[PDB]
Amino acid sequence: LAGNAARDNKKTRIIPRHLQLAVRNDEELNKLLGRVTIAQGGVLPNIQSVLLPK
Amino acid sequence: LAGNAARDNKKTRIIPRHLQLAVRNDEELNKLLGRVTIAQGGVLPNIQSVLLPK
Amino acid sequence: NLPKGDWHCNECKFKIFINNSMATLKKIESNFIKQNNNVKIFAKLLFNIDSHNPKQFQLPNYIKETFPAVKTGSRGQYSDENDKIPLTDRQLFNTSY
Amino acid sequence: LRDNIQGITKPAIRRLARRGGVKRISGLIYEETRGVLKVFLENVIRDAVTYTEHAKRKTVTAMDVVYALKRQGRTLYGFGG
Amino acid sequence: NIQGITKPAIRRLARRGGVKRISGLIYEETRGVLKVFLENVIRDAVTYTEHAKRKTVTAMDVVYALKRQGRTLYGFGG
Amino acid sequence: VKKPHRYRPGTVALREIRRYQKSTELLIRKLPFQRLVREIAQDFKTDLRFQSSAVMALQEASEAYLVALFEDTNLCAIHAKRVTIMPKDIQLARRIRGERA
Amino acid sequence: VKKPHRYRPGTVALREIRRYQKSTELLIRKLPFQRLVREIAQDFKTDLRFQSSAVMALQEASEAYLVALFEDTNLCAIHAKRVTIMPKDIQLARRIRGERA
DNA sequence: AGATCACGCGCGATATCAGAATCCCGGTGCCGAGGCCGCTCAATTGGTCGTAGACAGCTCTAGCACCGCTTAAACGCACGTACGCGCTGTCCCCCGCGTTTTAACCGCCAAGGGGATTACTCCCTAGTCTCCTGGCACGAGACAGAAAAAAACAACGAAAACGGCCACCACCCAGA
DNA sequence: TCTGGGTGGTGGCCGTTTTCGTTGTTTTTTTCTGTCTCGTGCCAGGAGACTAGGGAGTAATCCCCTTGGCGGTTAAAACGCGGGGGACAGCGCGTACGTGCGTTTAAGCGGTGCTAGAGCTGTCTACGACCAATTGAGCGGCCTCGGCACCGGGATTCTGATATCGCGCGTGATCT
Repeated sequence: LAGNAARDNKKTRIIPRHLQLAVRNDEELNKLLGRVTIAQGGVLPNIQSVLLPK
Repeated sequence: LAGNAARDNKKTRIIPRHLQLAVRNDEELNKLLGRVTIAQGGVLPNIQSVLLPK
Repeated sequence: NLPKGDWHCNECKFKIFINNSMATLKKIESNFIKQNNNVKIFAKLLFNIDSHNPKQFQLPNYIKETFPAVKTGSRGQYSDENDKIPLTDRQLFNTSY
Repeated sequence: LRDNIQGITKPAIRRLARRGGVKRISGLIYEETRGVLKVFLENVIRDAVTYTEHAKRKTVTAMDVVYALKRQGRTLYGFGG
Repeated sequence: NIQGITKPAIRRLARRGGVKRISGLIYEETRGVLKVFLENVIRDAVTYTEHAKRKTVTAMDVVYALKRQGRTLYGFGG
Repeated sequence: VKKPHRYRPGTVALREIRRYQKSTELLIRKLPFQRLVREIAQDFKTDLRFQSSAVMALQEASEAYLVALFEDTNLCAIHAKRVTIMPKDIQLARRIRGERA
Repeated sequence: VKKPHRYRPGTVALREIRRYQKSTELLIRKLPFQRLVREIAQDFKTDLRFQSSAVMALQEASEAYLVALFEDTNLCAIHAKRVTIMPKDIQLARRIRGERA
């Protein structure tokens, strides 16, 4: 999954961001690493609907 | 604390309710057993203020 | 032998035939009444049939009430005092040997 | 066994809410609570049956349930362990 | 020193959290919450370093302290 | 010409809150919960037996979890300037707890 | 005549949300946070030294915790039909999480 | 016309007339707890040997500290707009009470699956000596990616045009 | 012929669409640098081969307790009616964050110095595992009894309405 994310980012080397994307996007891995914080991982881009402009 | 609670109920014997009251009415003990369920313990009687009549 | 294609109910046919505005509906219905002067006494009754979908006939309650014994059924099975109260599934399918 | 989740009647959920300090309960709350309870029981009984199978037993013992709850982070006192 | 957690920094943390509008008082509340969290984590870390008879707090002490509280951290030799 | 003694809505609810926070007996009926437990377990292994103590432990754990969930739900409902708990309140409580994704 | 291009309030907020959810760098300046960590530690033990990696780990954990807390706070505010997060939102999020009593 | 007094209406508080639910007081039977007895297994006493940990010396890595520039970021200030919050009204959803029905609960009986234990035996795992090759540390080299500058493009905000709705005027039809 | 109603055309206002320029961001080509990946060498952990012991597999027995079922009682769940209080949609205000520009602060980076303590090594001792003997503390079981659960009767809030009484406001009458 991390290499998939790296390809989507046009990068040939996996960085912590790609690991975070792979873990959080996948439901089962995210459930496994539920109480884990990945250094330099950031978060998934997610904005609540009501906050978007009309 | 359980014996104090039992005395408050005019009861000679400590029952699970008294243990629950003792644990939950004590800040440190309740923090120690924060993720513990005491069978037959019940809950601490409290009602939110807004729900009371005026 | 369905007509197939697309079929409209009387109500939607009237909706598209009237455009939902009141002035055109007036220009149509007043003309209908005028052309039906021989039976003007029944004019609007005749007019309003076209805009109604078919409906099964059922006696209005002001005639059934005259007879307390009678009573409608689940889907219009018109029952009397002589009809036994239906049994439940508990009384038939669950009764033991 | 079929349609036993409805065995958690509306008044039972009302009592549970009252013990939780709830004064007014919406009508839709009962089905949501039944769903939540089903999820919780599925999560617990899964681990309980896993423990039972590992012990090569056909009977789910209270200690299996206690171990499952402790695993999930809901330690339960009063049934051994 | 706790005021070193500036208003713009809390704004950035809220934004990364998906927050669009932030009340005026949120900054002091966030400073208090961060202070409590750091107090817990650093207390556990210093306990670990004392038990090891060290005057230096190593990243491993912090990682163990976080793991204690159910906040496992990856990327520092866990 | 007399009117019965109807308590104003919300009075008997408060009386019930006091009564059920004072007591400790299980609030879910035992047989329906046992049947539910067996039905749920039937999907993980067939011909399973349950110690009565096992079913009782499951019932205690479930009731405690539901009571805590309803406490959190009531907190969210009050947070929204409401008095009635609604399914959105339960969903928010579970989402913040970390249970629901 | 002349008029500045002021973006409607709430637009730059969305741009910043997008910018900061797309990046990974730490959002608190290193040196002030390091000073804060040292001050908090000096309460527990005097003349303490910190590995640079230790302070970095503390910062990463703290920032992740605060970001998750703000996510829950935003959810709580939206639950209240609001758009602004207010201290009561943080308090409810922490209370439901089980952090604050 | 203004002020004072009396009467009527409206609102608040207390009482009350009740009746409803809870708590309390007493008697009673119970079964759950506390206690005594006997048996045995696990803890204590005594001794050994071996290695784990304590302690001293040395090394050098990393932490601390200091300085000085530069410049990104914080701080501050102001305008305003849009979001929070209060008030209000409406509708219906939910609480409350009451018959009516359902099935939970208790208790009692019958059956046996499977938990629990015991005894036998062996096959698996610990342990140890000798062998070696996989994994680690160190060095190196080069290309993936950071950066950066410039262009392209892709989201944000004003006046004209088109379309829709409302108002007014003109024309046609119907009624007086 | 005049007035009213309805239709058609024209004009005005509002909403939507587009239409445009402006920042902000993304994409693209060039540069260059430092970390990823590969190689070399040594060593220490894994492998191989072998012995010993006991943990666990397996069979047999048994005795609990889990399942099933059945009937009686009645407590609880259901369904319904009714009403009111709460959700929520709307409106209006006001003010408090947001956006942006200017000024100020100090974070950050690069550089050099110093030494504190973390790590490693060698040595030694004493603490703990291991073993054997034994006896006494803890556990199972049984009995007695009394703390508390049950049930009935009584006291006590107490919740909601109405009404009475008191106080306040408004209207009417009388006096100045």
